[PDB]
Amino acid sequence: ALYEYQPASPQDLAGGYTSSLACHRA
Amino acid sequence: KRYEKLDFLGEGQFATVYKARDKNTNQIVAIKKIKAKDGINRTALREIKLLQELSHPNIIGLLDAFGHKSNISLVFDFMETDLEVIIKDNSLVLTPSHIKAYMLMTLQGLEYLHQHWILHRDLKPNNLLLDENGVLKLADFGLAKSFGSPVVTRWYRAPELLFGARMYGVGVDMWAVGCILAELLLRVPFLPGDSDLDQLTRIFETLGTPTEEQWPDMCSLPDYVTFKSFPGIPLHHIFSAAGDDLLDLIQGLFLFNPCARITATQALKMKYFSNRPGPTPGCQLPRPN
Ligand SMILES: CC(C)c1cnn2c(NCc3ccccc3-n3cccn3)nc(O[C@H]3CCCNC3)nc12
Repeated sequence: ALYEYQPASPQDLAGGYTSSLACHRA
Repeated sequence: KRYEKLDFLGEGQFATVYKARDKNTNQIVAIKKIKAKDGINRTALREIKLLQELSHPNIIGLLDAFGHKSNISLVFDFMETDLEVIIKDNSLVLTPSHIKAYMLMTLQGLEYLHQHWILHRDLKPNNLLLDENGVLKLADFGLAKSFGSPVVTRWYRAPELLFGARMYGVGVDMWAVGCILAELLLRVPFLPGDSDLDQLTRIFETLGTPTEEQWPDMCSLPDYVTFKSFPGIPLHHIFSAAGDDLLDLIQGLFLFNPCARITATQALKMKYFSNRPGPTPGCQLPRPN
């Protein structure tokens, strides 16, 4: 049974915080 | 207060765990009783506050919390085993389907967790618990923290965390999910470091020292120390039994750029999971016996 999917400062950027996460959260 | 104690299971830094029975329904649960004058332990309160807001089959469910003055016990669902015991048992064979199933359950739980803006931050095989029906669950949310508003065992710590990242996203879980994956493929800790220097040394000797193209602004992390240019063993030499799709999944999880590192959703969308063979059903996953 094959699986199928179902539905900032440079420091933050280096860590993975892209300033779009906050906007999407807010 | 209606739970009877049956078996003692162990002690940790924060609490002691006992297998217990709900007298009203004869259900098996795990009671984590927290072992000054600051009140209830902040780890217990953190787990309570996070697990009250979450409900997914691949996240450990907080069922109750009771206690006396400044002492509290947390009632979770009872999990039969963890992924560390699965990996360390030489009598168990970890076929590609089994690895895919563990990967899929971990990533689905992580996708729900990250969608609700919570980072686990303590992902490792002993924190990936399995039950008698094969459903993996993220557990030990004493380190979990909400993310989005402007850590991890050393072996599974992401390089950004090892390099001092105060602010970070889903990658710090994703990297751990990579390491667990590698530990599933090798039956041995992929990057068993000693200090915060030796861990990065092993990471860079195995996967290659990242450069600015592979990880921009890597030098802006607070504890950033630059190592030597290690070529890094090719991924198909380390994981000689890994297929091309599995190698692509590993490469995505082990990208040094956390932004470029695949999130849980796009990891779930990789062809490795939709390729043949499909992940084995949870009821057919190996049991450590
Ligand atoms: C995370 C919650 C509190 C939970 C739910 N279930 N659960 C088990 N179940 C048994 C178990 C799970 C994983 C590995 C081993 C065992 N085990 C069975 C018999 C003896 N151990 N152990 C521990 O915490 C465990 C792990 C280590 C700390 N004390 C016991 N915590 C739990």
